[PDB]
Amino acid sequence: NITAQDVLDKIPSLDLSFPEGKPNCLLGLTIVFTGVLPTLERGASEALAKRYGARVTKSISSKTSVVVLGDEAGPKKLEKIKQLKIKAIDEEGFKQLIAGMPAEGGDGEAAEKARRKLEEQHNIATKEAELLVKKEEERSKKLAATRVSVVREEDKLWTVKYAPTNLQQVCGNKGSVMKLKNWLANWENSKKNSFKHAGKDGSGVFRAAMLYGPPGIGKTTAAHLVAQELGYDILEQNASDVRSKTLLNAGVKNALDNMSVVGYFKHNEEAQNLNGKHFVIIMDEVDGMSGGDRGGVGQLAQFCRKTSTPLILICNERNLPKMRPFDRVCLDIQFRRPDANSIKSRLMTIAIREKFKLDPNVIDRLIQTTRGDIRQVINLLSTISTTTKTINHENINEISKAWEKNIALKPFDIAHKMLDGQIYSDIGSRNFTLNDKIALYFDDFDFTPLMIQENYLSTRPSVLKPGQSHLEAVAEAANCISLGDIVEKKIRSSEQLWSLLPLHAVLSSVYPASKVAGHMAGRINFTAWLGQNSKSAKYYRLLQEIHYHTRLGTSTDKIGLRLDYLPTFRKRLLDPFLKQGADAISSVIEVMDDYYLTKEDWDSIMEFFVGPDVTTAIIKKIPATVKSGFTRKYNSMTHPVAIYRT
Amino acid sequence: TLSLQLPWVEKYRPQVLSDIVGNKETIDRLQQIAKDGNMPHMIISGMPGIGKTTSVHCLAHELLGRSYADGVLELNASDDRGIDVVRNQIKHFAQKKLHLPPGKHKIVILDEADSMTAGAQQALRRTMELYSNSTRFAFACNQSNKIIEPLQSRCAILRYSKLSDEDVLKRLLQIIKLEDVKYTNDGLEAIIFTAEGDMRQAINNLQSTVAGHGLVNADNVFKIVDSPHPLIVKKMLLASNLEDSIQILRTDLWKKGYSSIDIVTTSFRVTKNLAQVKESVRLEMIKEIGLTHMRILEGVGTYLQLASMLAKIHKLNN
DNA sequence: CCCCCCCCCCTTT
DNA sequence: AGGGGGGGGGG
DNA sequence: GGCCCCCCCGGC
DNA sequence: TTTCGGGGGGGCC
Ligand SMILES: Nc1ncnc2c1ncn2[C@@H]1O[C@H](COP(=O)(O)OP(=O)(O)OP(O)(O)=S)[C@@H](O)[C@H]1O
Ligand SMILES: Nc1ncnc2c1ncn2[C@@H]1O[C@H](COP(=O)(O)OP(=O)(O)OP(O)(O)=S)[C@@H](O)[C@H]1O
Ligand SMILES: [Mg+2]
Ligand SMILES: [Mg+2]
Repeated sequence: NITAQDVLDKIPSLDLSFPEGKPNCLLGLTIVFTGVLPTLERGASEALAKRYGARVTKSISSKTSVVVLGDEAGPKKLEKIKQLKIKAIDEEGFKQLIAGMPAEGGDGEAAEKARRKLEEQHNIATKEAELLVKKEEERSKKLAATRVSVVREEDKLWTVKYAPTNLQQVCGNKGSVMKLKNWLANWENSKKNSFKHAGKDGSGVFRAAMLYGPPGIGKTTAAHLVAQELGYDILEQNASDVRSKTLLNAGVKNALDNMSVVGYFKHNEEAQNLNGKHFVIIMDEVDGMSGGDRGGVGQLAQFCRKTSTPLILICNERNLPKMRPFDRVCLDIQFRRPDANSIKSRLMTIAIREKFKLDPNVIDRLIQTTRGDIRQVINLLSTISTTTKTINHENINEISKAWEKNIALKPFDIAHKMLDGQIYSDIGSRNFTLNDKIALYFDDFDFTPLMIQENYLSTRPSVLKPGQSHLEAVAEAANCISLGDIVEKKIRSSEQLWSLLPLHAVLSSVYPASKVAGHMAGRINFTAWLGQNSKSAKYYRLLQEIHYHTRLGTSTDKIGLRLDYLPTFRKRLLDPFLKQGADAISSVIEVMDDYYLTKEDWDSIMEFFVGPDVTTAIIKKIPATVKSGFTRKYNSMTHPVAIYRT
Repeated sequence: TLSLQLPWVEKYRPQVLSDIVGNKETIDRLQQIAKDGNMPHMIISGMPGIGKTTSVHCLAHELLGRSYADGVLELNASDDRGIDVVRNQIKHFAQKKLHLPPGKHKIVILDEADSMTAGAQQALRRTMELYSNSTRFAFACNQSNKIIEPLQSRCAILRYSKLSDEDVLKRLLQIIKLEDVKYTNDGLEAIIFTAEGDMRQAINNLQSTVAGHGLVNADNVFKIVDSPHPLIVKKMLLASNLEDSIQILRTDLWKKGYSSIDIVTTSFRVTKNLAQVKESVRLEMIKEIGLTHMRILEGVGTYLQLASMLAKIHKLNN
């Protein structure tokens, strides 16, 4: 009847309140939103697009159908649009488009394929609901039969009622679950080979597993289901148990190489169920091991390499320093946030069983509200369905705003957000306020100033005042950074003036960024001050050692020793080896004896010079025989000691 | 003379969910949950004097009836709530066996859960899951960010809003009707104005009036009550001329007994949230206020320093 | 087997 | 921001 | 039961 | 990283 391309052709094409349409009128058309729309905000425009089933893509691609363009569009957007020759429209164009598809279909293969996918999802949801009701019916029949000769199904949390029963019912992370199943299904072969026959997947060398991912993605569920499907008997320890070295070495340790009495007394009548007699250890919430569990992490790491039964560790965040001991002793399995297309049918099934209407078009939004948390979205559905019987586009905004998950940002994310020119503009400052910026700083107040100081010279600004240059803004930012450093020194003092922390937030992070806010010109780099400070401390300790090894013969301080004495000591200690060969040894030794210097002190002194006097290459170029003879001569004599019992 | 009267804040603390004003949607959800049952794990967040503890207590009471004394375990900041407590007492309570009506469960109330340490919150994780068929958890906090993400994932979020003037007026009028307190419209308006959405403060000021002077009018309220000094600081920092700002600072703050540190902190906070001034101007003002705050902290806290701060602020805002 | 979107996740003591 | 990785679509 | 020690925050 | 002071949680005894 009506093809989408014809309607698009009718609409005007740009060159380089709204009317109500019909259900799924934009279905099958991919729309990318760029720039600022005078009428609708980015969130409002995205909601209006998703109302009609349109798929919103964050990036422009050859498959894109239309791209609404307004004002303030980035150069990359225009470059991609021109390269891929993608049509663009205006606010009036979008208004006409949303009402120019009365047939909500009858278009190219894209719309038909989208409708087929929607029908397949509906059919899958219906089949799941049918199977669930059949299971309920058989359970009721068994209960009646038992009662003829305990927990009500309507009294359970929805997260327990609809918990996955098999590994095919788990949504998302299919690859990770498959990898875990393969690893646990070939554990016997690896054990028979002593965990040395590394397979193609590489999981044959690891006798332990480390599952990590964000909350509410199906990690504990996946581990338990994998253990159960293979017949293993599950032994579990959670954060509610004191997992310290003292009790860990007296508890679960014995089970690492012992059979299960439960398995033997429960699978005595079964056949081929070898795993029933074995153990599978599951350590849940390893990251939750606080001071109450002393030395537990090290003991778990030791067990990982000396365990005779499969061992699976579960944690939320794997990149903490505290989790370093598990660096290369377990097979790491990452569980990423499931996409909104993985749990869709599950949400239809829950809606059908619970007798409330959940429009599919608003499902995606909910996933962003909880940041891909299945437990949280199920809880949200259960709570909202209590009084609201319809979850549609007329109320999704309120629910999403009232259930937003506030996850503290990390150093890199904080730096990226705070060095963005949008938030510092009038409109951006109106939306993202100064209080929000101070809170973003407080999210990590120990690393935000360092990241800002590290990444405030590698951006192209977009907030430059009229007549100002990039260098002047950089200088102003540096001045405020110095002032913030002074304030920090005052905070960490003998007076503990922590009440000045908010002021520091404005002086160290917010103000300089506002002065150089723009677009990052390169990769965000981690602060380099910590490694440099550690190196400086090490070199200062070495300098102090040299100074107190030579104090008796020298008249100076450590600074004077470094700035003035050391070059002459180089001329007296390193130059001779380069001129007279091995014959220098004696002379050099004498000089060292004249100042109570050792070989370690020799290397430390040689490691101080910088610039044109770097001795690393020269020292490497010294003949090996000369150094060997020097060492032999040094170790073949008796030398004095400047300080006894250092 | 040695016998005390129960304050109105405790004498009229709502005992049924129908008497809690404000947050109509959440209260309706709680009422329907009580009518049906199957209470989930929940976290109630908000600001002081809004009815979070009242809501949780009313829900638990109406849910558990006569079994309140056996199915409710209440712990607050005045009780030890360390890792050992979570791992022993709460675990034993969750594992306890108790007979309750069909759709009722034991309730573990953790008031002011924000103060709880990370270890205890982590330990609660699997306990809330293994025994969810018999026990449910209700956290009440002021700052939701203090509760770890795994715990938030397991519960239902209930963020409370500040009571509007209409709801505060309704509850205040009910209290006046019950106590037969003579009042005037301006007095109630002043009480609401000082309340700032805090029902506890509103009731306390209403009792102080009547207890102090009798008939509730703006005159008596302002005689016993002081207009919030943040508004005075805002007026001082928004004056068109330096003379007016100095006059406000002297007459309304310095001569009233407010300390310099309080004044400078309030000025910082007010300048942070002045949406009618540009961000750059606010940042410069904050820099000046921080300089003055550091000077005051060093020990030099004088009227001259605050006057200099105002002069510099007016220099910037020109 | 090979390639192309679409997004996520990690840099980090 | 830049680079690596996982999964659906085309091929 | 009591010292003694180590680790971790600190604004609103 | 980091200059006191307070709190928790574990280890000797
Ligand atoms: N992939 C999933 N598919 C279906 N339901 C899920 C999924 N993930 C989580 N859920 C639901 O949320 C509940 C809890 O899932 P969990 O396995 O505990 O997630 P988790 O990642 O282990 O949570 P943490 O790490 O302890 S915060 C499940 O019983 C399910 O009801
Ligand atoms: N919605 C309300 N309706 C009627 N009275 C209220 C209401 N909210 C608070 N009050 C009154 O103020 C008193 C204290 O209320 P609370 O429930 O203790 O406030 P709260 O939010 O729990 O305090 P925080 O957050 O721990 S500082 C109640 O006894 C009531 O008398
Ligand atoms: Mg888990
Ligand atoms: Mg309270």
